[PDB]
Amino acid sequence: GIIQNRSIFNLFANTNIYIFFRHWT
Amino acid sequence: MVYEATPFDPITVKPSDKRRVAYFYDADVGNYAYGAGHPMKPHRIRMAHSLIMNYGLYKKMEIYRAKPATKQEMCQFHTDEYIDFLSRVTPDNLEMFKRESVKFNVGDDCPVFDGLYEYCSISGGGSMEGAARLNRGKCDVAVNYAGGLHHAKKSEASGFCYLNDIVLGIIELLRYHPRVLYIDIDVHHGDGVEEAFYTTDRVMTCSFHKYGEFFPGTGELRDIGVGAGKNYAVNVPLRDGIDDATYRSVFEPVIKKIMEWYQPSAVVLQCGGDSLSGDRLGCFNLSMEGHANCVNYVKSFGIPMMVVGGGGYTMRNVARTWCFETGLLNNVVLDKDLPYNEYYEYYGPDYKLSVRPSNMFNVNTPEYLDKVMTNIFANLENTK
Amino acid sequence: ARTKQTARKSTGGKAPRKQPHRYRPGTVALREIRRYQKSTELLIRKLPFQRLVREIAQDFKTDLRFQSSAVMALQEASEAYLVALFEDTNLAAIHAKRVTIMPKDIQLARRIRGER
Amino acid sequence: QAYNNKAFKLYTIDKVTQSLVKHAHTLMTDAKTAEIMALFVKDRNASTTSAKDQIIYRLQVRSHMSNTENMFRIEFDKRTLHVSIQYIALDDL
Amino acid sequence: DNIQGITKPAIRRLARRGGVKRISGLIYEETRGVLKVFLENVIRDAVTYTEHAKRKTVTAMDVVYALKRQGRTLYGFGG
Ligand SMILES: [Zn+2]
Repeated sequence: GIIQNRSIFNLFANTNIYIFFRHWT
Repeated sequence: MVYEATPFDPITVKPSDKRRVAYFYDADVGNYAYGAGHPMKPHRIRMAHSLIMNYGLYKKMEIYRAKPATKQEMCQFHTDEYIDFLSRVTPDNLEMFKRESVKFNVGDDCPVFDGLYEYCSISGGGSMEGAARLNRGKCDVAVNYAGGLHHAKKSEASGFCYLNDIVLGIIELLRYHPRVLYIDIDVHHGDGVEEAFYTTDRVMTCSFHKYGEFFPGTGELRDIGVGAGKNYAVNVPLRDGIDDATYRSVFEPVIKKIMEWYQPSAVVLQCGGDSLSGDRLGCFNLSMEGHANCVNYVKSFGIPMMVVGGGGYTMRNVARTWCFETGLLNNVVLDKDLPYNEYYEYYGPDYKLSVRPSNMFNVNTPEYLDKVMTNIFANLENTK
Repeated sequence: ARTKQTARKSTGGKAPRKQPHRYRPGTVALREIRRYQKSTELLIRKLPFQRLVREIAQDFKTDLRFQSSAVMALQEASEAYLVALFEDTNLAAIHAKRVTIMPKDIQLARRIRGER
Repeated sequence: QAYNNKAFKLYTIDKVTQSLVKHAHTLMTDAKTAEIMALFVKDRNASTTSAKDQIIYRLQVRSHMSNTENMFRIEFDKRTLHVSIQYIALDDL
Repeated sequence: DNIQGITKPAIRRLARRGGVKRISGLIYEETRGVLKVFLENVIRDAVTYTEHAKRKTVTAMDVVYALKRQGRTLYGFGG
C-alpha cells in the first residue's frame, strides 16, 4: 500500500494553523 | 427545475419590431406638488420629458396632450361620491370635509394640494387616450408617464394615488380587446388594479413586487383571484435587493408563460421607477438596464401595449430610466451621455444616463424563486 | 357646541401607509447623608451635565467647544452652588418647625441671599 | 468610485493582513503549536509515503496538543491547488 | 430636555450632601430652573471672556474667571 510520487498532501492542524490558513484564504 | 440562473444579457432592440409610438404629456403635470416633505413628485415627469426632447426622440414619435378627464369619466371605476370629494376638496376647505377625509383616506399619506383634481384629470385622460389610440390602431405603443396611480381604489386614495387611471385605461382597452394583460414592475404591489380586476378573466393582473411587511401588504402568492378570475391574478413576491440578472430570470419566464398561455390582445405595463436601486421607498437593486429589460422584453411580443409610468421617488433615476425605456420603444439605444437639459444639475456626478446599482445583498435565493415560479406556472395551466 | 380635535390625524391607519427587613423612613436617608457628606466625588452624572452646558451655551455663541476641564469646572461650581443653597434651604425649613424642604423654602432663601 | 462599490471587501485589507500577521506570530511562538508545523514540514519534505505513515503522523500530531482541542485536515493537491479542509474535531479519538 | 437630564435622584444626592432629609416633590423641578439660570450666568460671562480672546473654544481658565467676576471664586482649576 505504498503511495509513491504522491500528489495529495495532508496538513493536520489545531485551531491556530486553521485560523491562520482561513485568514490567508 | 423552473428557475434558471442566467447572467444579464445586454439590451438589444429588434429592428423587425418597429412600433408607432404615441407620447402623452401635458406640460402642466409637473407644476403640481404633493407637499413640502412629500416623496411623490410630479416634477419627475417633466425632467423625464425634458430628456425625451433633448435626446431628439420626438422625431420618431408623436407627442399628444390628452384631454383631461371630466367627473363622470372618472366614475367608470370610482364611485360618484369619491370623485365628487376629489373634485371639490382643497387645502383651504379641508376642515369642511373631515368625515370624507377619513372615509376616502385623503389628508394623511395622500395630502390635499390645490391642483389635485387637475393632476388626476391629466393622469386619467392620458391613460384613457393612450388606450383609445391603441384601440383605433393609430399607434402600437402608447406612452403616458402622467399616470401610473395603481394603488388608488374604488372609494379611497392610498399609496400617493388618488385616481386609478390604469383601471380606466384597461376599461377603455376592454371595449376593443377581449384579453388585457397588466404587468406591474413597481416594487409595490398593484393592489388597486388587481383588486379592480380580481373577479374577471378578461384582465390578467401580474405584479412583480416586494412582499414583506411592505406597502400595501397585499400580494401573497396565494392571491390568484376568485370567481371567474381564478388563476387570473399572478403575484410574484420578491425579497430585498434583487439585481438585474435575478429580476430578468424571474420576469422573462413568468411573462413568457403568461404570453403563450393567457394570450392577451393588449398589454398595460406599469413602469414604476421605485423598483430602481437607490430609491427613497423602494428596496430593490435594479439598474436602469434591469428596469428597461422588462419593457424591451414585453416589446418583443408585438402585442399593442400601453407603457404607463408609475412610482419612482428619486426624480433623477426614474427620469433617466423612463427616457431609456421610451428610447427603447423606438428601437434605438440611447447613448450613455446625457444631453444638455434644463435639469442637468440633477444627474451628478457623472451626468450619464446610467443608474448604478447598489452593492447590497441579493437575498432572493434561487430555491425561493424556483418555488415561487413553480407555483405560478402551476396556477397558469388553467388559463388556456 | 364646542368641539376639539385630538386624533390630530386627517386619516386613520397612518401606520399602514407608504409614507423582609425594612428600615423606617429616614434612617437610610441619614445614612446616606453621612455617605454623601464624607464623600467628595461629583454627584451629577457628568455627561448629562456636559450636555446641559452645550444646549445652554449654544445661545450665547454657536460652535463653542469646551475644554474638558471647563465642563468639570462648571460641574464643581454648580454642585458647590447647589449644596450651599441646599444647606440654606434646610435651614429655611428647620425654621418653620419642619423637616421637608419645599419650593417656597428656596424662593425665600434666595431672596435673603439677595440672589434675586 | 473605481469599482462601482464592488471592492467593498477590500476596505479592511490592513486589518485582515494585521490579523494574519498576528496569527502567524502566535503560530510560531506557542507551545504545542510549532511542533505541529514541524511535523507538517517532515511530512511535506519526505514524499513517497504510504497510509500507515499518515495515521502515525495523525496520532503524533494529536499527542502534541490537548485531548479537547480540534483537528483540521487541510488537504492540498498539487494539481489544481485545491485545498479541502475537513472537520475531525474529537473524531479520531 | 437636556435640562431634564439633571435627574431627580441627582437632585436628591445634592440635597443629601446638603443635609436635607425630606425633599418635596416640587423641589426637583425648581432646582432645575434655578440651576439653569445660574449656569446661564456663568457660561454667559465665560463666553464674553472667550470672544474677547478671539478664542472659539472656551477654557476652564475662562470658567473660573467668570466665577471670579460673579463673586464665587473656584480654586483647583487654574489661576
Ligand atoms: Zn410603487
